[PDB]
Amino acid sequence: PETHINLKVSDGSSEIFFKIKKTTPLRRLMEAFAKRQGKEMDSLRFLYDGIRIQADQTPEDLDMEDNDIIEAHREQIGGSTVVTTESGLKYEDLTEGSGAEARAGQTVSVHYTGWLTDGQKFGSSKDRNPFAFVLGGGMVIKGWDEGVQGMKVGGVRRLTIPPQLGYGARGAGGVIPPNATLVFEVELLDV
Ligand SMILES: C=CC[C@@H]1/C=C(\C)C[C@H](C)C[C@H](OC)[C@H]2O[C@@](O)(C(=O)C(=O)N3CCCC[C@H]3C(=O)O[C@H](/C(C)=C/[C@@H]3CC[C@@H](O)[C@H](OC)C3)[C@H](C)[C@@H](O)CC1=O)[C@H](C)C[C@@H]2OC
Repeated sequence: PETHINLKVSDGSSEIFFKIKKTTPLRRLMEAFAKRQGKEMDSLRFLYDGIRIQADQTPEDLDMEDNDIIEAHREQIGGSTVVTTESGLKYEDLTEGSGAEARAGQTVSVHYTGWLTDGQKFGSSKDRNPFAFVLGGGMVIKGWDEGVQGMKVGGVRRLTIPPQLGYGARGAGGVIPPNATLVFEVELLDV
C-alpha cells in the first residue's frame, strides 16, 4: 500500500488497471498498456488531469493517488470529434481511412471488437482470424448498417449504439442484456 499505486487506464472503450511502485517511471505502465493492446508506443498519447504524461515521470512526480485515471488516446492527432446522427447513433473516427469508401450494397470486410458500456468485451472477430457482411442489407444491427457507411479502408471507427439500434429489450441470448448500449471498434479492411 505505501510503496505501490494502482492506476486505472481508460481508452474510451475499456478500462484496465496497473499496479506500479510510486517511484517507477510511467514508461513501464505505458509499455505494458501498449503491448497488451498490440500497439506501438509511438502511436499512443497518455493524459492525467488534462496534462500530457511523459515516459520518464513517476506517479510520485505527478502526485497521483490510488485509482486515479490516466487517459490513453489512440485517435488521430488534431482533436477528436464524436458525431451524433439523426438516429441517435454516435460515432468517432479513431483513424481516418485512406482507401475505398464503404457504401450500401457492398460486401464489406472488417475486424471488430464490441464492449458493453462498463468495458466488458462481448465479442470480437480478432480473437481468432475477418467478418464480412452486406452493408445496408438489414442483416446486421441498425447501428452497423448506418455506422459503417462512409468509412474508408484503413479506418477505425468507434460506434456507440443505443439499444433501439442494437438488440433492444430482447438482448441476444447468452451475450447482450436487455436495453444495452453497445460500443464497437470497427476496422475496415476491404469493400
Ligand atoms: C445464421 C445465423 C447466425 C449468424 C452468425 C454469424 C454470421 C456469426 C457472426 C460473427 C455473429 C457472432 O456469432 C459468433 C455473434 O456476434 C455478436 O456477439 C456480436 O458481436 C454482434 O453484435 N455482431 C456481430 C458483428 C456485426 C454486428 C453484430 C451483428 O449485427 O450480428 C448479426 C446479428 C446477430 C443480427 C441480429 C439478427 C436477428 C435480428 O432480429 C436482430 O435484430 C435485433 C439482429 C449477425 C452477424 C447476423 O447477421 C448473422 C448471424 O446471426 C452477437 C451479439 C451475437 C452473434 O451470434 C449470433
